Amino acid sequence: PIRALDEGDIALLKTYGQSTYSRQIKQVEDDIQQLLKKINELTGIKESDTGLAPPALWDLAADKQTLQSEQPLQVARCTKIINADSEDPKYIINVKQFAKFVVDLSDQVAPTDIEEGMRVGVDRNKYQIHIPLPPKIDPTVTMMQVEEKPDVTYSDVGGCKEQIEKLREVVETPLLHPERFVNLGIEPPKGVLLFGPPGTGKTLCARAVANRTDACFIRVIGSELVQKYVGEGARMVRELFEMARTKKACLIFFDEIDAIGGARFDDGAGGDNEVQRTMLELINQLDGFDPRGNIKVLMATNRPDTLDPALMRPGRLDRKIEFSLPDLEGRTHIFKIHARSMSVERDIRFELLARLCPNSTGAEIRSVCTEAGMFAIRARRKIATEKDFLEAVNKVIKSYAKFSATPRYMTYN
Amino acid sequence: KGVLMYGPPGTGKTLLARACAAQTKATFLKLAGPQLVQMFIGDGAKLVRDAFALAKEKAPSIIFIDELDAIGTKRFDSEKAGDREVQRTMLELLNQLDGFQPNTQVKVIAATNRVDILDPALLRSGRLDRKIEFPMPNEEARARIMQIHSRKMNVSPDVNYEELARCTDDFNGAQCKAVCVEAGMIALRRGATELTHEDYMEGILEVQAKKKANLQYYA
Amino acid sequence: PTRVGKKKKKTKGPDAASKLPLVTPHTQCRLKLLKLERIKDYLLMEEEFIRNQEQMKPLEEKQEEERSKVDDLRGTPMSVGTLEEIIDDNHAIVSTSVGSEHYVSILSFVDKDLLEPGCSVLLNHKVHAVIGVLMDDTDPLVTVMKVEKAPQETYADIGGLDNQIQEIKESVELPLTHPEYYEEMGIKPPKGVILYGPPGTGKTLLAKAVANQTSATFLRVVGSELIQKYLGDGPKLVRELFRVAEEHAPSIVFIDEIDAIGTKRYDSNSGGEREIQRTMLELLNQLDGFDSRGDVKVIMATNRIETLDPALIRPGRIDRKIEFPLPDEKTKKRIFQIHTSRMTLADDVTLDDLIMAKDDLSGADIKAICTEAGLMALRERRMKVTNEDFKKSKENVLYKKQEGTPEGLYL
Amino acid sequence: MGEEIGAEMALRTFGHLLRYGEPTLRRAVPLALALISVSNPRLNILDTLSKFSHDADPEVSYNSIFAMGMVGSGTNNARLAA
Amino acid sequence: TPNCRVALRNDSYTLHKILPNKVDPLVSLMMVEKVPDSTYEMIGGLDKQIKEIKEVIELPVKHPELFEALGIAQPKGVLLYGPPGTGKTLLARAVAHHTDCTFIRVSGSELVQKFIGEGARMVRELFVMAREHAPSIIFMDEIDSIGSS
Ligand SMILES: Nc1ncnc2c1ncn2[C@@H]1O[C@H](COP(=O)(O)OP(=O)(O)OP(=O)(O)O)[C@@H](O)[C@H]1O
Ligand SMILES: Nc1ncnc2c1ncn2[C@@H]1O[C@H](COP(=O)(O)OP(=O)(O)OP(=O)(O)O)[C@@H](O)[C@H]1O
Ligand SMILES: Nc1ncnc2c1ncn2[C@@H]1O[C@H](COP(=O)(O)OP(=O)(O)OP(=O)(O)O)[C@@H](O)[C@H]1O
Ligand SMILES: Nc1ncnc2c1ncn2[C@@H]1O[C@H](COP(=O)(O)OP(=O)(O)OP(=O)(O)O)[C@@H](O)[C@H]1O
Ligand SMILES: [Mg+2]
Ligand SMILES: [Mg+2]
Ligand SMILES: [Mg+2]
Ligand SMILES: [Mg+2]
Repeated sequence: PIRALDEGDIALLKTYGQSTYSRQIKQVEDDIQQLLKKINELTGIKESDTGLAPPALWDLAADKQTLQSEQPLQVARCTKIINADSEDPKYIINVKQFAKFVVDLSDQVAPTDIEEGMRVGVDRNKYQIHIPLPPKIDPTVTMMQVEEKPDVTYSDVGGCKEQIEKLREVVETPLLHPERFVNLGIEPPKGVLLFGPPGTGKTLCARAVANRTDACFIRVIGSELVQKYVGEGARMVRELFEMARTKKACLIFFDEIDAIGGARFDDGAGGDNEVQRTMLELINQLDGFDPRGNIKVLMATNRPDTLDPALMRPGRLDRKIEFSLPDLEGRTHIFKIHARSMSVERDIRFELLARLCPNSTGAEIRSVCTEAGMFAIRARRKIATEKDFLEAVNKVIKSYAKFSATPRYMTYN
Repeated sequence: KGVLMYGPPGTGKTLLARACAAQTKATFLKLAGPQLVQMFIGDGAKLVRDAFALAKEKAPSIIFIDELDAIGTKRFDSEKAGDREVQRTMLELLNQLDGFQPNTQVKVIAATNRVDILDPALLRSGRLDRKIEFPMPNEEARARIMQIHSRKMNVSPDVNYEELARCTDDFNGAQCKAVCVEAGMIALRRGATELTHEDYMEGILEVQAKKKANLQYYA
Repeated sequence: PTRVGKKKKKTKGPDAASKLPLVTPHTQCRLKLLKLERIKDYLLMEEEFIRNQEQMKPLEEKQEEERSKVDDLRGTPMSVGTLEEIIDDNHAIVSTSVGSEHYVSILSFVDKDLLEPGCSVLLNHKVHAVIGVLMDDTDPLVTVMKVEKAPQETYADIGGLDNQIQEIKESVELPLTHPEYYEEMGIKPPKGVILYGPPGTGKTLLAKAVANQTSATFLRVVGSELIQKYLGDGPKLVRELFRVAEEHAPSIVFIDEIDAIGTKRYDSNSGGEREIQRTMLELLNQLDGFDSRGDVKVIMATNRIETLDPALIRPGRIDRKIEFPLPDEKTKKRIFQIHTSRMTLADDVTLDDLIMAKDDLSGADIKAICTEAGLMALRERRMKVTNEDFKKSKENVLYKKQEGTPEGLYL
Repeated sequence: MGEEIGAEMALRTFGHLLRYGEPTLRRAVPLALALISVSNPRLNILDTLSKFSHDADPEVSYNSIFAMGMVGSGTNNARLAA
Repeated sequence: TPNCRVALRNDSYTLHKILPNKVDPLVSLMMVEKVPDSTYEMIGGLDKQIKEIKEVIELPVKHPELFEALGIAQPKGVLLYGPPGTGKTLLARAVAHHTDCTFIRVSGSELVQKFIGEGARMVRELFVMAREHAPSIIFMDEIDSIGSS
């Protein structure tokens, strides 16, 4: 028995209570939002100006020479040559996208420098060779040659006095003393994997050897190997393992090789097929016929269990350096690294702080050092006290690691 | 005319085929698995057939194919191309291999690590047929290989490789090579001039990445 | 040199909204009639001044003969190409979309200083010649995720969360407004923030209030937004996402519902599962992997937190974990007070009737109670809202959550 | 959309409107100052450099002025505006 | 408009006309053209249930200024539940016969397709197509599918 609407009762509502300023305030807000629009299309000042030089230098070119470089200039294409025959051109030339022609040389060429597999400038009408080219270099390995120093010294990787000692043996020592390996009769390993918990210092050891290398170092973006086209990712592998053979002793660092292939299965007849072709091409240019010589490979992962046993074989990855948690002497050295460059009280002790971080990483220790200064900005201070750090330990660890054991603690004292 | 190698992936499949290319002069033709996959349409069957016509021009030429399971997969139907050029590269391998009579001169060698990817009914009769499996080294074959790679070092002559095969178990041929490499550098740590049985035992634990403390149970 | 390239010559475009967020009478008063008419005065004059600006221009030279022939020198159907290599004899090599590569010349007025293999250029059809170079080259999927409007009200809109309001301000607003405190201790501000808790608590509001009161730009990402099917299209959009944020202002990125972007990184049997899992593994790389980061902040939000990948929860990536619990009997008063701002409230009601008697319900429950009780007044022909509206509304909203847990075992 | 009115003189509003400082206008002026637009008698735009710092109550604005002073030693000639 | 099709002359690549009816190959199922469906009064005995739907659908569309003057946000969510065979789908078709509005029918099981990512994004393309017909009602069939847990 509840119904309360009828068109006459609609006219009750919108006249009761501020009949003076109801529409008087509303349409002012309405047409100003219309006026927000009508300013915008009246401006219209987008101005995507690009391509043009400063207009004080090209004046000589675009007087007649630009008109002189329309009709006499050529729109010739570049191609590749298969071979040649004797006494004549008989040149067999492909495009790999267009067809394959058999054409003649032109007048402006020397018939000696028409060697096979050479990029050559080809006419559009009669398709004659005009200009030979320098060979093609791969465009994306140039993008990932680092050419840049990240600034991390070995004095910042504290807590790892022995993991650096294993890593010093493989990378640095044959590149500076290639004598004692031969003068005793051994060979250095050529592949090192890094595995362990996250935030432990995997990237730091890779970032610090890019500082002190004195050699070719190549970061490799992992998901550039995965492409849209079939077989394209496998071709990217090849160009990487050719130019490494040209120069001597270049370093290649992969990172998170969990992504580029971890297991080879087929039960539902399909899946990560194209990823396997790129991943198996990586294997055959790692071991197989034509061993690589002086190419050192570094890999790092967080989930080492799910990797292919084809990569777990030594000869491809030879040293298994793992990272663990620093016991106590490691952590007391880590606090002195991450808190030396901050305004603290000059009398505090750090060994009491290293107690209260039992199962912690180097990332978690630095988060305590940053958070303790944030409490100093909650108050109005410019130096850190002891209780600033003690509240920071409870904020980082104890706010997430335990909630039942701290209040109801009376089983342990 | 068809020989297939299979087994666990550390036994020496590639290591065996390099020696056959070494001592024989009969125009060895290496070929990898994922080399036949190309981006444009129909290019792999060009690359399959031209190399087989090349190896037919030379009489004694024999062909090695590594990771045949890179293309030798259970073929599945689709609607967005994808694998629908690989079988045209696969069947061209199947058409050419049945294309000529089995007169021994162009013997073909293949080798995979996992059998369960390959197409078993597609070989079975006159295709890749001979099964040469590579098992793991038993006891003395481990002690033989560790003696092979230790030929080039200063080994003190109180080391029995049979005593090493006591503690080394379930290893392939490459992990036996890895013990031999790591033991040379442990002696390099303390600057030792020759090796010892203790030097190998620490090199064993480094392969599977172990370490030992004082465990306070053991007096 | 010391100042190589002077950092990409690039300005920043922030928002144009928030013209005048001062309507502070908040009721039918003549002040808001007076204030908005002032806003009408300035925008009409801004219209009429620029109307006079395009009117009284007797300057015509067009381009003093230089750019006018140049605009006729270039073709009218201007096309788009791609550099492969640079042969610097004013005759370079390019690549089309199909891969047809042409030994084209450089037809001038282009400085050979900002063209790199990968930078897209402008070409002709009759001679295919390089006329200009295409700039900014953004794929139109990331420009959709660029917010231009401040949607809702400021921090005074939400009903009291001040312990956790001061947390997010320490990492977003305060380092950008006043970074003089941090250099005195050399401490970089935190980067990543997780908002987690039960649903209906205020996660989406806290991002919108930050996007209202800010100075840098803003980017929103709705969950499964960076997921495609072309096996490399997934991780490629993530690179362009952080590229745009880095090239523009020192701004923040809000990626919401990251429970569909991470679960513990296990390996399994499905092939479409991996292009899911791989895109979500290189977001890890762009965030706190190699090189550096720039001034890019990331704010993430879920309902459940334990089903996430532990590689994302670690510090270095995310330094703040913020709980949003269900409210109390004190700040709940502020929820009822704000959502009953502009409604005709009868004097019979007591706000503490429904608060103290029942002690379970979210902030989004309270907005539904205020709207339902207003519907009950029109349901029985009223303008003012009494206690009897809230008696029926507190019933009707809460009957969507089940009866109970266990019987009286505990005592 | 100006000429001599805008690109010579119209920044003295911000040197007259407030002296408190807030990053809306404090960042909008180096949009037209880092772009010096040197084709004019640039001390017009460098006059707009001068009372861009016409905001009192000392701030973190040292990041702008010292970095523009670094490009302002060699370029933006020290004969005129050092 | 950005992301809008135009007519391009093949003569000199000059623009010719803005082309409406933007790219959407999957609104065959949505926005049913004809409604000679059932009527409003043959529901017969659900009057408490029917009048609540007027409050949430008819009333904000017909008279939005009431919620302005009263000072509350307007509701937008409706859930219908019960045992099977209790008039759940007539009430969809009875509203759709009398809505004077755009009616977008979505059954609750075609949002999976077969490829990951495109099985999702058309839901985002669904609702942004509802901005074109600016008043609209979108209906769900049988959410015991996607939306479970
Ligand atoms: N042993 C250490 N000494 C000093 N600082 C450390 C150490 N380990 C980690 N850190 C600090 O933790 C931060 C994060 O470490 P990092 O990201 O390199 O760990 P990771 O193992 O590479 O992580 P992931 O496994 O996810 O790649 C570093 O910036 C570093 O400052
Ligand atoms: N029986 C053996 N005698 C001597 N050396 C061996 C033997 N087995 C393995 N090795 C050593 O181990 C390495 C592994 O051999 P190989 O390179 O053939 O790998 P593989 O078993 O073919 O791997 P995959 O099958 O995965 O390709 C060789 O380099 C070789 O030095
Ligand atoms: N503390 C609060 N003060 C005022 N209003 C609130 C508060 N918390 C929630 N609300 C109400 O809740 C709505 C916002 O929802 P909220 O931000 O909680 O979504 P959410 O947390 O993202 O939910 P979900 O996690 O389910 O997506 C707003 O309409 C607002 O009116
Ligand atoms: N109150 C009613 N008056 C008239 N016809 C009804 C009534 N209730 C159900 N029906 C009949 O039931 C059929 C419609 O089914 P309904 O709308 O109940 O879907 P439903 O059965 O709830 O959906 P489901 O099968 O998924 O439960 C029509 O034939 C309709 O005539
Ligand atoms: Mg790392
Ligand atoms: Mg092999
Ligand atoms: Mg939310
Ligand atoms: Mg039904």
